[PDB]
Amino acid sequence: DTHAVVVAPQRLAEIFNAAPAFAMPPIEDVFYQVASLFSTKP
Amino acid sequence: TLTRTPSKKTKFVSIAFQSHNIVIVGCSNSTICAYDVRTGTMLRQMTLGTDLTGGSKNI
Amino acid sequence: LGYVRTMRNIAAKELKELEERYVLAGPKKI
Amino acid sequence: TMERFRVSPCGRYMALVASDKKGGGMLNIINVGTMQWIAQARIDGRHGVADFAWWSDGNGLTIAGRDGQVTEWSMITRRTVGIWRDEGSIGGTVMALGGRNGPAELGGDRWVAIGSNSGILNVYDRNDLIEIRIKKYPTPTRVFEQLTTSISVVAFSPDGQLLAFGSQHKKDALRLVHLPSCTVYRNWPTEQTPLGRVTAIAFSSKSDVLAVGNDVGRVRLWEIRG
Amino acid sequence: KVDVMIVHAVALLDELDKELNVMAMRVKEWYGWHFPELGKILPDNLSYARVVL
Amino acid sequence: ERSEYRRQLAEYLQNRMKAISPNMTELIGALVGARLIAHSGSLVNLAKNPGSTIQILGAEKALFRALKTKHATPKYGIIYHASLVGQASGPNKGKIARQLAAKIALSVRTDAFEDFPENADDETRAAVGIQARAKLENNLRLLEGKPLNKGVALGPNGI
Amino acid sequence: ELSVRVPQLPGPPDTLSDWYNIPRTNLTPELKRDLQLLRMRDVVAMGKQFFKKDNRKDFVPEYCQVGTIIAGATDGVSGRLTRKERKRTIVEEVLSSDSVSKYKRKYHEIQEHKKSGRKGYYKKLMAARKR
Amino acid sequence: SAAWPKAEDPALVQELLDCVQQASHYRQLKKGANETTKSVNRGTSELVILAADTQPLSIVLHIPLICEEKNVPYVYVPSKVALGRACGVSRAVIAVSLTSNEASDLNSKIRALRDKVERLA
Amino acid sequence: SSLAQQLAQIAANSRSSFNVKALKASHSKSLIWEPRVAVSQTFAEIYSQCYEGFKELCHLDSRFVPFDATLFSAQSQEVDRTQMTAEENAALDKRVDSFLHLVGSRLRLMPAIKAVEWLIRRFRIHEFNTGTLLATFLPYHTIPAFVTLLSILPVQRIPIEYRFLDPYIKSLTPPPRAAIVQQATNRPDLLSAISRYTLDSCRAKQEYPGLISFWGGIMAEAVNGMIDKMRSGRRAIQLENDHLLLQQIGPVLSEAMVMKDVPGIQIASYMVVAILAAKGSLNDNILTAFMEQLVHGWTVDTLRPGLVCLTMLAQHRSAKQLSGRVAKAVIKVPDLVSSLRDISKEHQVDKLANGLVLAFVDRGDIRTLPVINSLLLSELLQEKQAKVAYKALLLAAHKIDNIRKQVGSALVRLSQAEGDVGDAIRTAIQEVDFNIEELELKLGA
Repeated sequence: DTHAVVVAPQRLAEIFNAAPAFAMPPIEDVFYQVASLFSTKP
Repeated sequence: TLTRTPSKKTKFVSIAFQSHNIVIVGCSNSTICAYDVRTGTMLRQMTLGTDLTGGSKNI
Repeated sequence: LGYVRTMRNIAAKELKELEERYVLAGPKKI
Repeated sequence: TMERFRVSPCGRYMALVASDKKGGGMLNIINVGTMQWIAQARIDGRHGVADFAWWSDGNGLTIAGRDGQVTEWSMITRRTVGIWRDEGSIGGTVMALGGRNGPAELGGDRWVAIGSNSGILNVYDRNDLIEIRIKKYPTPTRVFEQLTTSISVVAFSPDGQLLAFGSQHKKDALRLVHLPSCTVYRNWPTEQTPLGRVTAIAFSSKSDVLAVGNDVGRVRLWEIRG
Repeated sequence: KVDVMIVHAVALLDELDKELNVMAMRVKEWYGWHFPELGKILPDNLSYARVVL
Repeated sequence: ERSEYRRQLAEYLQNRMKAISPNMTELIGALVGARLIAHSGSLVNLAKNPGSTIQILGAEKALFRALKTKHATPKYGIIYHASLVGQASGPNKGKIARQLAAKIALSVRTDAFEDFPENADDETRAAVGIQARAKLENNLRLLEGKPLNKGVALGPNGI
Repeated sequence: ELSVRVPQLPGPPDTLSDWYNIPRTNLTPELKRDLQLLRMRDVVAMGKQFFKKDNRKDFVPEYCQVGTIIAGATDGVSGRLTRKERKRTIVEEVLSSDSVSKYKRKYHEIQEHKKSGRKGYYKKLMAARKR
Repeated sequence: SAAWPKAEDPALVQELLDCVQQASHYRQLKKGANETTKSVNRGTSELVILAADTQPLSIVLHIPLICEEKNVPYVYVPSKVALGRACGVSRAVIAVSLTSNEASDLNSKIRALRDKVERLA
Repeated sequence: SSLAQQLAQIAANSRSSFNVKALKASHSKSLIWEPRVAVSQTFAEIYSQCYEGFKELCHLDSRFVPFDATLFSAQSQEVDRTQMTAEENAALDKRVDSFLHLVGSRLRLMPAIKAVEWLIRRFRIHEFNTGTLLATFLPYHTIPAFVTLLSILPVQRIPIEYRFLDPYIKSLTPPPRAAIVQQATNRPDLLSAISRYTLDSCRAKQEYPGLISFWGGIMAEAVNGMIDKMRSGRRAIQLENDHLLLQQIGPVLSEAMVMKDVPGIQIASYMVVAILAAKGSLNDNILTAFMEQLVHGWTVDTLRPGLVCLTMLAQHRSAKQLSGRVAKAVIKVPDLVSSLRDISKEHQVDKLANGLVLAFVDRGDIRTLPVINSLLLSELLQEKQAKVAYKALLLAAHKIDNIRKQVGSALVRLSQAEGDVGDAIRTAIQEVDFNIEELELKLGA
């Protein structure tokens, strides 16, 4: 059985603050970064 | 000289080898130390309690 | 504290030089 | 003395720490039904045995001594299964041991939590001790450094979901920790939660009620609801 | 690897910057008798020496 | 001709600095690294310095004047003309000077005492410098992206 | 060609526009000693050279700049201070000059004239009465 | 490896960390590699304890050179986290340096402890 | 001072200048030129420079040619916006909002900045369309052009949602993403305004990846901070906070999940749904609503991100089975099991695969048997999930009243499976205590 994923918001703020809105990686790559951050795999 | 104890009051009273590289020494401060001869290191310090039959707490 | 540390470094160097000069001025041998 | 003891969860045995420190502590193990000595488990330390805990199946026991050495000692073979070290503990103070679905040959308890005299409480997943060989230097699942004074009480939930650990020497120094996530709950206790100087804690049998008793002599009860 | 070349090369670099600045100012005053407005047009002394060339 | 020789001397200084100390060259660059080696005398003589010393190498006149007259000491020395302390502005300049001097002390100790199997690529010989520069640029952009103070937004009435 | 501007919107003058930008006085303690010396330069040359009595309430001007005489090309054997006489301030030059004993002599004459009858005199009179 | 005056005996390691904790309460302790280097260079340092669990071990290897030049005893403990929460820090401290004064029970403990370190060497 | 308050509201609501110094200041506010030059500029000079800029923009992109006729016209040199009626002003506002949505993609370029300078210096867009102009410059909040727009903006003309910008107008520095995100978590109006701007652009198909990445990042971090605020521990307050979060979010995600033509905003809405399903402990019916709309919404371009977000949504549910249409469109998915192995290398697809097998078994259709066989031999389920799935398959075989031929073929293949799945299936046979050979010879005879 699983629970709710706990993630400190500074990591997600680093994910999005790595670059400006223009000249950011494409949204598939940023989605895989956010999903691997919120993935509950040990 | 392989090693020496930190406490100067530790006297080595008996010695016997478990294998080719592991030396088991008894001491006067209630310990049985198990040194390793090649690097001179210490595997484990077995200990024994007080003697509760008389005085002289160090076995 | 910073001022006392600099003055202590200077005074320790003076003590080392003066003790070296005092030893150089003035059952040992078997 | 007979002050510190632990009865096994099966109820058959009871272990008493023998008051003989001398660089290593022993504890005499007594059959409960006949009140007779049946075994003795001796560990090497500096001041003896900080705490210990029976395994959940009831056979062995894990003895955490002072100066960091923790020892799993079985009852079947009646000698030491293994010795490992808490991470950087300059001296242990308390230990607790809980959960389910752990390693089958180490009692079947999942989590061990060891609180030192500095204030730091390490929580280890006991499936990470098995390398029967025990790793001599396991790494913690989580190191809790929230409390600043020495950890005096530690208690797992009987279903193995909560972990309450507290220090006596500060007013309202008690924290409550989820498992397996190992996250300190931030909404409780608050600034105005009347804990006191926490001396003993106890979870209920269905783990619905936390009881906290302080140094003044007042028990207070909290329903746990998820 | 030895660093005596590092300390000698950076002392040489500082002295070369000083001597190059003074020789460039000297060729500015030395060609300003024949063409003075070039020193106001070109403030970069390397390009000034290149134009004098 | 003097300018052409000075340019090739700068290129030689860069190549010799990437040969000697790849970590520090990956941190601050060859010219500021050569200035630090010059003031300390040698690489193993720079490596015995604390990070607070490497912060104010070169600003020693103002440092000892301030220490002897109980003034406020200088915030940085040779480190000011590096790249990574020049992007900051305000007090974040002094904060980045502290952090950069500490990472320079670590990188100089690594480049002066660590051994390598001699079939070691430069990309793994400058590993501490690469990691320290990436972490330090992240800390710089956090310090620069610290937001300003909130205020009460007032209407035309003053309400 | 034509770029977005940089918006740069966020008392007494710093430099005088009519006097080729003399900077405002950084009123250091050494410059304050120098300005006190300049208002007391009649006393420094002890009567050998008197000066124009300019006595404002504030001796520190608003705009100053501490400079050094370089060189007259016509005179360079005796109109040139040597290396052991080119000092940092003006007060250091006054102290390195002579007649410091003359200042001390005049100061001790003033001190005797001002201790002439004040309170040690009355302590001595009271002791001579009590004896 | 390069940590040759290693303190491997756990009794001696416990004695070293207990004296570190007592000096930390006496405020007679310098924590960190830079502060340790400053105390050893200034010569106020009586004993210096490095840690061998440093992941680049070469960032504390300069302190053996200054201790060989200034004749102070240095020793290596196993765990930097143990050294850190022995000082009372809640961080990992890789080098610590404990100083001396005029008259203390702590100074007597320092003299006995550097005698034990000289027994290791 | 009630009269001074009424007159202050009148003076703030007034729009046209009425004295010469006010006209000179309002004409002085510009993007490109400094104020000392921009005071003394007629509307022929500005139109010449900014029409060169619009000629460059109209040669770059094709769709500026209606604005060539209506906004950048030689007659539009002369039109005063404050002298036309309310419907003329509203139609001009619609034309300006359409141009700003169109020009938002190229706004780092000096032609587009010259065109925006024409709108600002003729139609006074910084005073009359402050919302759309500030929203279209918000994805570029790290640039000096945003610093200049922030400099020339009037203070009381900004909407209430963008009043975090006041210290960045008092000290001319670009605001950070931390400030924008923190005001988005605190105010629902700013998040609704950003999402409304980008959805109103994306319905007109004038999207660009900078805007899509901007909105996706700020709604992700805003939903993150909003969940961390909404969490309370009290049951009724966390129920009401989950309801308020869904009522503030639901229209935006319900449109951006099924916007088929814009796969970038679809993937960004998938990112927001993944954060909302992982971190916020929601209910099973809400998660089936999200899964059903994602299943209705995907394309081929967002199929693998949709499957990642579907694994997270199905993993964080308390129920065991999927609600129908989810399993129907995952039947329609081309390479299900190989894609799920590529996801299960990083994401733990077990509960999705278990619910998929149960929802396929609950169908009496017999065109799902290759998918059931592949999902069973996949090594994706656990031993208990595989055992209860095979038990439900044999119970469906007992419940059926051809069909049984394909069922028995699948059952004999699953019994003669090779590895640990076959071990667990034969163990499931041994614990349901029913013989293989009965149905074996029944289907073989």
